[PDB]
Amino acid sequence: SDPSSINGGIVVAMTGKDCVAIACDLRLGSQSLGVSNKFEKIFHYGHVFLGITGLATDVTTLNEMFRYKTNLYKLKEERAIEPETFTQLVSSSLYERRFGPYFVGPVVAGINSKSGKPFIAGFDLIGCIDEAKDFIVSGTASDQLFGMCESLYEPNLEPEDLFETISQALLNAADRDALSGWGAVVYIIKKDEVVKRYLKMRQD
Amino acid sequence: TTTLAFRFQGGIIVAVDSRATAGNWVASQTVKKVIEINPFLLGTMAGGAADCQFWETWLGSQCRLHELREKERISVAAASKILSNLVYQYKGAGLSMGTMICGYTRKEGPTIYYVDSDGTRLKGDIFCVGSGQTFAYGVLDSNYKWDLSVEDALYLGKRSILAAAHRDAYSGGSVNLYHVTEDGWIYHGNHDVGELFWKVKEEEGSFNNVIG
Amino acid sequence: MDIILGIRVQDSVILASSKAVTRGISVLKDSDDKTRQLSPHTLMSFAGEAGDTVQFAEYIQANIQLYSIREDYELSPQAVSSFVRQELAKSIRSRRPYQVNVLIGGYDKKKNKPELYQIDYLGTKVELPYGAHGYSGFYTFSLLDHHYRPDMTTEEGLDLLKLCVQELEKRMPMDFKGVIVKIVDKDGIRQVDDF
Amino acid sequence: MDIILGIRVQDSVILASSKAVTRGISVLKDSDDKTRQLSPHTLMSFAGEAGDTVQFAEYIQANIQLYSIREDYELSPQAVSSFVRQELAKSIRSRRPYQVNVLIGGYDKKKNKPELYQIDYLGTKVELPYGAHGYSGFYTFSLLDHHYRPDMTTEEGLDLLKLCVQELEKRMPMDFKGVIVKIVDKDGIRQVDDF
Amino acid sequence: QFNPYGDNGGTILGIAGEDFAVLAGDTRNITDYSINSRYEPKVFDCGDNIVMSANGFAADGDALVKRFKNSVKWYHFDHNDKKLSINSAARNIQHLLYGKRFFPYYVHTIIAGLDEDGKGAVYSFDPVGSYEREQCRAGGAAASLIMPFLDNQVNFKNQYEPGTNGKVKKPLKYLSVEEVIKLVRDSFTSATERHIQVGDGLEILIVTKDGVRKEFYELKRD
Amino acid sequence: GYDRALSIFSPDGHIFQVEYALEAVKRGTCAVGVKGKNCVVLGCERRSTLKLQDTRITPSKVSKIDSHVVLSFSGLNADSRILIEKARVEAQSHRLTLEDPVTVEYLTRYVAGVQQRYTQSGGVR
Amino acid sequence: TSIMAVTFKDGVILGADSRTTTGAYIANRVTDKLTRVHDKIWCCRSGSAADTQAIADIVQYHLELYTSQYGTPSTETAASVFKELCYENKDNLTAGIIVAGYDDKNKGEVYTIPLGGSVHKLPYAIAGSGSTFIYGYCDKNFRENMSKEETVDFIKHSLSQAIKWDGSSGGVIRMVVLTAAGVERLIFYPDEYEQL
Amino acid sequence: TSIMAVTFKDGVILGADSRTTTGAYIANRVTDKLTRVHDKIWCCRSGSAADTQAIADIVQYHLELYTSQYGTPSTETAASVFKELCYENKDNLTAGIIVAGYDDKNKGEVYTIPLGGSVHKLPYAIAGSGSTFIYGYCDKNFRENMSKEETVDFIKHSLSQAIKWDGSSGGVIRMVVLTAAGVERLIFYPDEYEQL
Amino acid sequence: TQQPIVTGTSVISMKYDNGVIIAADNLGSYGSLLRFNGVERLIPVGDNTVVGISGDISDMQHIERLLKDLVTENAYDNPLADAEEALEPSYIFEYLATVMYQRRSKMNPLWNAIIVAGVQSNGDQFLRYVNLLGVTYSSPTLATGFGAHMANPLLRKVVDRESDIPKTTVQVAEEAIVNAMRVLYYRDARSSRNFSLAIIDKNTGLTFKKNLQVENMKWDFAKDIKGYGTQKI
Amino acid sequence: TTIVGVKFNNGVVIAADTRSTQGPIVADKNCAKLHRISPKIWCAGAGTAADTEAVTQLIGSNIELHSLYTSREPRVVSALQMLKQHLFKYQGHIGAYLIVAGVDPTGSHLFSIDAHGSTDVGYYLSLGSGSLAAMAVLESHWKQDLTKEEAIKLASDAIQAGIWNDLGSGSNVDVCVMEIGKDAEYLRNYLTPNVREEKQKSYKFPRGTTAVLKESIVNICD
Ligand SMILES: [Mg+2]
Ligand SMILES: [Mg+2]
Ligand SMILES: [Mg+2]
Ligand SMILES: [Mg+2]
Repeated sequence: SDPSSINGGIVVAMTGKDCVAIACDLRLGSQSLGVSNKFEKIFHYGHVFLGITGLATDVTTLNEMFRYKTNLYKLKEERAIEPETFTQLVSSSLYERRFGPYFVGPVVAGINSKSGKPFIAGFDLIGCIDEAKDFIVSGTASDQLFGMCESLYEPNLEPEDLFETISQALLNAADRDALSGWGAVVYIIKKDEVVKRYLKMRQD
Repeated sequence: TTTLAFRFQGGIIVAVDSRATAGNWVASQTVKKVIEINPFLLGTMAGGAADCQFWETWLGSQCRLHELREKERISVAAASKILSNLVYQYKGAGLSMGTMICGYTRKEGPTIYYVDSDGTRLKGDIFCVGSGQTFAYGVLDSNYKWDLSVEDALYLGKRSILAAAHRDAYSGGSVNLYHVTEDGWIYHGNHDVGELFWKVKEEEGSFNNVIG
Repeated sequence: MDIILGIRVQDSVILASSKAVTRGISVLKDSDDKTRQLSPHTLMSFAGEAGDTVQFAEYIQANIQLYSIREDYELSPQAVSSFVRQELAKSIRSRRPYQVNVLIGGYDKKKNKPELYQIDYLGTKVELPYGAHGYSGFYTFSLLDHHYRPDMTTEEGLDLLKLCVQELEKRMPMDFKGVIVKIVDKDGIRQVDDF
Repeated sequence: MDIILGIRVQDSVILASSKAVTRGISVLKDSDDKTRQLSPHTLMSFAGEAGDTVQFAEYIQANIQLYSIREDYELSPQAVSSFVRQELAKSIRSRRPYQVNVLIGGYDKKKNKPELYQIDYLGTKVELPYGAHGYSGFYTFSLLDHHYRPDMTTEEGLDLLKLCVQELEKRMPMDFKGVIVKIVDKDGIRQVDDF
Repeated sequence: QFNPYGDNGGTILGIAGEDFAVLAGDTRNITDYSINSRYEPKVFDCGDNIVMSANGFAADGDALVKRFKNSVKWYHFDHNDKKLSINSAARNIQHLLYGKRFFPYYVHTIIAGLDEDGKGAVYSFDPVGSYEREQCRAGGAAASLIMPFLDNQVNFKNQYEPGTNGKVKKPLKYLSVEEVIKLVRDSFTSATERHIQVGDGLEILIVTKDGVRKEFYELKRD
Repeated sequence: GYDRALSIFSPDGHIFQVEYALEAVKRGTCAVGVKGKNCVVLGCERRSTLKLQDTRITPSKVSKIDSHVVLSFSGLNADSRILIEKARVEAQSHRLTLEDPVTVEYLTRYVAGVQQRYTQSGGVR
Repeated sequence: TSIMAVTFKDGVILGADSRTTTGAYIANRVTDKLTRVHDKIWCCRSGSAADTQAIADIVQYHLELYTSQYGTPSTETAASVFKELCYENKDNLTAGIIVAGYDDKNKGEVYTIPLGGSVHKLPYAIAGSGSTFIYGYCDKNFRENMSKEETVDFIKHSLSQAIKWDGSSGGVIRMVVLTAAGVERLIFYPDEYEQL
Repeated sequence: TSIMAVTFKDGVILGADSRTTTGAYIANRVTDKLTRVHDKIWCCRSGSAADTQAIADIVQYHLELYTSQYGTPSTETAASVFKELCYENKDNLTAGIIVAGYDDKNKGEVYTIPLGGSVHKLPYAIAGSGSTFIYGYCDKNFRENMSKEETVDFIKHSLSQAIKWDGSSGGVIRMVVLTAAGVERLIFYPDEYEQL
Repeated sequence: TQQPIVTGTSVISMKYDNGVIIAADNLGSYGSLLRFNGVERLIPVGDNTVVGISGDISDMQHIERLLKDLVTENAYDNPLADAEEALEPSYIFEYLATVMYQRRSKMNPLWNAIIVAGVQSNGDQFLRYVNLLGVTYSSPTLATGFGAHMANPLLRKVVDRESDIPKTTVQVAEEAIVNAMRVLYYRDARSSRNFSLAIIDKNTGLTFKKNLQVENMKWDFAKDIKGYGTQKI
Repeated sequence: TTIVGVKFNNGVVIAADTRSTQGPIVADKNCAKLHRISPKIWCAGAGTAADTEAVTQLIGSNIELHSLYTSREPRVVSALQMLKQHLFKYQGHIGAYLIVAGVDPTGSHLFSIDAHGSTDVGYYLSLGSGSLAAMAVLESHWKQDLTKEEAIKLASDAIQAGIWNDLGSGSNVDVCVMEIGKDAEYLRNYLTPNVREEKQKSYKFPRGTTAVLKESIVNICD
């Protein structure tokens, strides 16, 4: 009965040369019992990508909530929300539930369409923004992801190389966690093309 | 853990997984959960790794002392009862063990005993033990017949561990197979779930829940 | 309460739900129907806390029926499942949450496809080829992982379901007094009387 | 463990004991014999804490068998029951007490009479026409209060026992996988194979 | 109430090659948020080409190493100076640990050396004596950070041969001592970045048929 | 506790207390064992200087250790009861742990071990 | 905390140590526990730093609004406002406050308000953890109608002893003199008071 | 309890109140907390009545057996025996004892033994619940090499204040004078000491 | 299982080029009551070792007696008791460390943190820590309690690693220790102004300084601090 | 966290480390603990990260509105009053421990605020888990009449004490100088004494190493 480790799951984001990558596993379980191997944890609102780990009901709820809020943003602003602005919206929304929080570990990833700059950010369950040049990690295998990223990562990787690095970071981290894995998805994001790849990984 | 053992026309199949965990941390994927006591006796391990490992290798020493003193291999019944009586002495102290003592003797034939740390000792044809036992039962019970061939029985034991390895978060790694005959136990290999799952999925057509 | 199962095949969704209602050391009833028809092509089964289960089920039923009358239209299984999820997601942070787990089996008439949704009391929704709530899953999931194929007929699905009930009747500690089986397809909802 | 019953009729004592051994959410065995023959005309059934039950039963068995060999004589059912009671009465104030409840069915060859003793883990002994341990008594005692007569035959006792098992199979929450039935009379102990 | 256990932090790591084995560990010792020592070694040469570390609660760690060292001494006294093989050491350590099953040594134990065929050997123990031989093991505070990296770079897990459609795995091969030390150093600098109880210094003990050699490297002191 | 070493070696290498125990056996009533093709028969002498005996209740010379093994003896009658009791207890203990009655060789080996122990323990004859 | 307030011939003097702690760590060694709620009505604070500050701030606001409407408030009135806050919020407060002021009609006055929120008008008051150690000394040495110099010495010697024995107390001895002449702040350092 | 022992020119004097309680009920108002463990080695008892009595009885036995073999024991030796009992049985004791004796070589000596069973040799010692209130007073008023009359007055005034503030203390003030001249018992009643 | 009653606070120490310095104040606290002021918490063993002890004082006095007995026992049948077979700092430590860990293992600890400072027979500096848990460690600077949090950072600025030790004189080292003692008096609520300091040098031997006082303190700035925010007078 | 504040001749300087932790794990190696309330009033914050940020933003927002309303430059005592009353109201549940400093028409100021709402005044202050290491340095080297460059040196030295000695603190030193009559100068990463050394190896994988099941283009346009 620890809300952040009932369902399991992980998300990781990385920056490369004029690109960003965000990846997640596919598992949804109930403690020991694996239930679903199709549960994707990455969503997008326009060109801004959001990954969410933690309690699955809150993952779903927050996706629906940020779709709601970004849709109204676009109608009033007459433009797509940028990663920096969306990051602030996520932080505000989470801190609004300061003393009754969503049990989540969200991760923002995307490229600012005006400046062309790659942007990633992480949050704790109550809104503290954790910005990074290199990588953000989240989920039940966050220790493992920290270890994988901190050793495997190097700056200014090309999209095809960045794919290999982030995939190997996720896969090997997931395999040391009982609650993570059961499939994986990687998003490679360039200024105006996004490629989504499903990874072959061990299914235990 | 997941472990299992059953009896059929052609002896005993014994299969286990190979994962060790500390909470949600996957500690090992290569643990030996079958212990070879003698050429005719096997022991399976589930629960506390040290508890099982320590006391089952101790059991092996007691079995060796029996055959030195009695000039005859120990019965599966007497071997299992040494272990059960030992853990019963420690009852309440916090030992955690779910074990199966499998073997063949002339007087008994193929025999399986379930022995656990609260002192339960049961003779039976089929048992599944560990956190993934239910998943193994689901597949094993729904495909079990006494008249299975040695080839089919080996696969079913392997397939039942795979089933549990896939669904139980605390099971996995690889499958270790054993076949026990009138001539003793025979090892039938280590089978990594990493390759075995996809091979079974493709050839069998099962595991449609998984993204192919 | 206790055992609720669901299997989605080629052309239908089949729900099996245990008939026992046990309180203390007494089985009070052995013919309990743990299901409500939300709309002509949508059925919901439920298990969980006593009182909460039926109260929630009938509350959802009333809301979907109200919608049906207002718009002269049947909500899609996906739409109904999302409404149900949100109600449970609200509930989990209430003063007293609904402790109810549900399966929703529906036939989408616009898509001509069967759909099965598993939703727990927290509001955790997943679409599945086969689903279970409680301890049942610990036996049935692995069994279905082996024997299930996505192109099965309703008859094949029923045989696959018989295999699940047999396993549960062999290895489960409690006597759940068999199951009521219902099929959801293009022609609506019907009950299998001889199971 | 769980269900152990006993009925003393005109010429015999009949013991019925459930066959299930359940641990967690798994029925590990459905053919378990929860009984030990203490002497040719004395049978003891047992239920309670895992491990403790068989350990106690076999310990008593060894002691009675030792007595039999020493004196070349069979202890009376009354004498055996008193020995068993004292062992449990000792046990209850030990560092770790035996959590085992027993029924002892015996035929006294000197008296030519069947005898049934009910002894709980505290060492509470009573001689009874019919006995039960655990939740079973809550259904069977009232049933037997109505249908039992002191002059019944072994066949009548078996039908009376069928009535008990049927009631338990209807109203008990758990699946106890039927019973093994044994008869103790002037000719010793035998097992009914078709129940 | 008196709590007989403490946590002294730090992390350790053992890798085995074809004809060598390394056992590394950081030299930082901590309690709570304070540093007790920047250089307190916890990897030891125990004789007979066996190196050992018992990481976790240092008082238990030191007690165990002390007892095992003494066990090696008496093994010689009782069995005509016979060399204690790594497999025999492992089994002996299990009994040392399990002997305190109901009041455990609060440590993750790793030993390294060469087996009786001259090949590199690493054995790892849980706090109550469950043991297993492996090519690879990290222990202690940052084990969860380092171990997955070792799975990937030592055992080539999740790495397939390019262009083979994820059908042919990257083949297993022994690493050179130069390659192994690179992985150790990168493992510990990565751990030092993200774990507060890891830093100050890194001491590696390398075991070949010629004996036990040491190497020291500075780690970040923050 | 009484500690005296009563069974000790003499200059010629004999243990006189053991050898004198054999003289007690030589004084005892004759006992014979003969085994056939499908049976063993134990025969025992009973001295007839004792008339007015009650043979219903007088200890029999052949004792059942278990339902399948018997023990007869020659020598001190009181001593034999101690050996028979220990044997009978071991018989039940064996059935309890091994789940099989003793072999005749095992039961004999146990009884002989008890006898040996009383030849190099302090304070006992 | 060791705090006290003492009436004398010309008015009243307040005294305090300067130690604020969290366990055995001294978070502030130069604290000012003598607080102005009005020109010539001050208080000594003990207990929770946060609670006593919040109370003193509210009281100062109340007396400022009182003065705007009804002119200078009496010391009794100031003590009543402190009491009202301490009594009605007794479940959520850890505040031991001594109120001291100078009227021209009433001269020097001291009111002590313990944990419960009761009020006690006294010739002098001692409070805080360190007060326990000087009950004997203060009772033996206090006289009514002392001079300014005598009262300063009485407080200095008293708080010196309170500081010596109480680990929670220490630093400097601050004092505030309230007379017709005005308001005087005094400070005394360890090197003076320790060797008394 | 409020207890104390004070060394002076001619030897040492012990002092105590006479109150024994169970909660707020005074079970005995005329208790004798000054206990002989040897002719000229006495102790003041505080804490559990049962514990301190049992300890004093054992010590008196030990010193009687010591005297039989080795002659008169030193005050230090008596304190060591008290310590040994208090230290080794610290988990099961609530005893605060002050040991005081007169040698001809060493003159007056005072040893205090708090809860843990540590030993502290001092010029004077105060202990018991009432001691807290006179730390200030006693530190300010104690001088070394006082006369008998001065030391009696010091203890009388000190315990008077301890009694005044501590509810657990009261009744009469008992004192025992230990000098070369012998052993003198003094008693002082409320009507004298209350109005000091 | 215990609870400490009369307690001593920080013990601080460091290595310098020729030996070691160790210091501890003279206070025996009784909870928040600063009860005893003449307590010596540094105990010399021979002329080459000083043992500094914090924590429970009854247990400290027990350890004193143990060390005193160790000196007596070592002299027995030992013609070289004041020469080659004199007690080394390393022997004294290992003995205490053994006792401390044995007592924690019997769930009845000596409630102390102990620092053994001395010079070995070969001239080497010895400085090692042991506590109620039996935890041992060594460092160029060692401190217990608040000293660990406040003294160590100051002493590490002088000797930050092994190579800094030869570069540090006894004058510089003592100055750092004395400053650290002042800082502890500012900030530790169970510290006293009076303390003892010991120097064990490989040339000049054991120098034991009693009745030292914290001095050159800054308090004047306190006069300028009024109120807690907005108050002006 | 370690955070400090030091007053000098003609103003005040505050500094902080840049480590953010979640248990023993370093979550953020370069986080900004110096917060702008108004142009010339800045806050250093320790405690719960989201709390220090949120409470600093809210009061900063209200201070801006107040400044616009009153046509006056905001005062440090106003930010102090607003922060303390907000924190007191929440009875410590908002875990913000703040050092508030700045210059205004009244002069230069330095305060600290506890999570429960109590406030301090001083010439030098430190808060956070590394405050004892920092305060040790401040108590050793502080004096009356510090210059600007002396105060920066003292402040950053006090932060360094925390970086090296407190496991809760690490990485870099941020500084903000608020001088009377001048613009406040925020010095982000004023010191960076914890740069990661070169890695021993590049872990760039051969392209094709990762096994892939599916590919698809994601539509981000309308
Ligand atoms: Mg698995
Ligand atoms: Mg640090
Ligand atoms: Mg007591
Ligand atoms: Mg009184």
